[PDB]
Amino acid sequence: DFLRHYTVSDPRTHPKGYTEYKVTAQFIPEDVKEVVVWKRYSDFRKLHGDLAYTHRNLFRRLEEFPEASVIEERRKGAEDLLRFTVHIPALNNSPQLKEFF
Amino acid sequence: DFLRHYTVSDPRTHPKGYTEYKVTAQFIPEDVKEVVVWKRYSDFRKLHGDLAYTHRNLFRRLEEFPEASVIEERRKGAEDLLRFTVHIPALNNSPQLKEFF
Repeated sequence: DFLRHYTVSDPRTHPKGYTEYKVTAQFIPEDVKEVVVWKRYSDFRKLHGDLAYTHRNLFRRLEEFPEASVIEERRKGAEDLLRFTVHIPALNNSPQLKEFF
Repeated sequence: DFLRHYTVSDPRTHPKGYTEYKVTAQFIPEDVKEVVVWKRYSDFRKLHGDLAYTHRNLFRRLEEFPEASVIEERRKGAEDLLRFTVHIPALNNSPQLKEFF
């Protein structure tokens, strides 16, 4: 099953216009099997939306007794988004995260 | 580890005054190892309080992207309280529940 790590880096400009981000999903001992894809911020928005709806899902019972440096911030944002899904079973085993890769 | 079931029954009046309830914790195949104790409604109130504080404990992060028949009702109430703790790891593995028996 390994352990999951994530790194979003290396922003490249596509000939069509939009910038692309390199997404690295590391499966780690100290030897790692890596899975690399390329995504744009729109896909990150979609994933964020799906996860955010998946997230904040709790409580169903009671108790009772009786200078285009914005791509850097986008990079770090997507990175935080991916890293936030590590220690939550609902997000880590989410089908949207698996279809994402 | 077995599977947990609970039955609160057989209300008896203690010579000192207070009524006592028979609490059966069943550890179940179809053959069950039983653990029986006797409790009063005060202990049930204490347990209920500890569990209720233990319960309703969620959310610590963000997301981001940019005719004294009242003893019957008391019996059923305590029974519901015990049965409610089965399918929750935080309540099932609670030390208050283990000290209770």
